[PDB]
Amino acid sequence: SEQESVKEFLAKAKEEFLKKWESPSQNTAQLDHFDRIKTLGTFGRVMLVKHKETGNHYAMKILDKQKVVKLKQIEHTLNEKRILQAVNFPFLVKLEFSFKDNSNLYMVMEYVPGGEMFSHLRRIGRFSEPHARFYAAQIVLTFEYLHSLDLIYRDLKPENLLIDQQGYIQVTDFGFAKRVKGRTWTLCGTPEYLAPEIILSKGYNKAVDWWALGVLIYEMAAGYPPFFADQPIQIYEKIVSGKVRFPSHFSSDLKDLLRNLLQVDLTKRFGNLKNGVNDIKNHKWFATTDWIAIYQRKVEAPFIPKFKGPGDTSNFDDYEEEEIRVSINEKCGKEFTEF
Amino acid sequence: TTYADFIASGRTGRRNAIH
Ligand SMILES: COC(=O)c1cccc2cnccc12
Repeated sequence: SEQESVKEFLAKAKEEFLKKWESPSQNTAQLDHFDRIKTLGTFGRVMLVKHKETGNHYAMKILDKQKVVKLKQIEHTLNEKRILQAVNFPFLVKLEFSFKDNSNLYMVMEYVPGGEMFSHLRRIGRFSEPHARFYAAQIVLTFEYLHSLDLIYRDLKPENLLIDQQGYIQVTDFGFAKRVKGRTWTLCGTPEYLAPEIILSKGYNKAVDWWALGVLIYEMAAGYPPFFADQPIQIYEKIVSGKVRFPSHFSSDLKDLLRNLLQVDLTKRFGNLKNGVNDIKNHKWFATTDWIAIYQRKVEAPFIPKFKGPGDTSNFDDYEEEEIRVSINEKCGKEFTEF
Repeated sequence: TTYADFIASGRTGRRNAIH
């Protein structure tokens, strides 16, 4: 009868997620199903691979189990795979397969050929406000989805946002994502993007993702982040100071949104008030945003990356290639049993 | 300019996570 509400949409998303969260997929391919092509980025690396049976290209993240244990990232890695195999949203990268062998963990994701937002942003300098707003709207919807599932993302940055062939965003790298009701305490993220309450060891919640969205919007529109220095400790001093300076070319609407996202008092921060995400979606800076049309991916993108065919990596930097060595002895089997 | 100070800084490349 009545059309579906946002609440009903999100309830449907939660039921779909919980089924996969409670019964995760495991061991759905193996290494010799793929041909290794090239390293796309770098406890491991991500490689462009080609699936032998289908000819499909994928991005294969390879994690050295011994390095994960040594870096004390076991539980974070289990979080990453358990969450990524259970989520489903138009702006989240799709995990196609996962498996492990004696030496490594493998997560095989859809190949997003347009390159990192980071690369395009640094090259062009800064995005126009309409361009930044188009990307920001996708992140707003993605966090609405993730947070409704009790997921905190915790590593938003242009390096983790890949541009697809339609010009839309695919969020990658769930290495710090965590399903939590209430607060958590891990000092993790990327220095420029840390909310003050992470730095101050206070305990924190999903409001850190909305702070990070403020950092991302600022960096997209300015071409540099709101708090930068040569060493992280100086970045942290600026973050907790409560002071932000804005480029003169920032619109008044953009500055007002950013003062409310880069709000050091998490109890006054947009996204964390009684109206939740709707304080952000209804803000004047987003007045031209058709949220349904963004979700449906029917808005024309500010640009489409160059594409020379399948397997083309011209939108990615070159990295040193290193052989994938698999030991004859199983490493760290107990630790990664559920992977 | 703030832009010039950023471009001369040591953190204009890909930023590693911390933990
Ligand atoms: C450094 O990480 C990547 O480059 C990457 C990670 C996860 C999924 C992807 C999909 N298509 C291209 C690159 C990726």
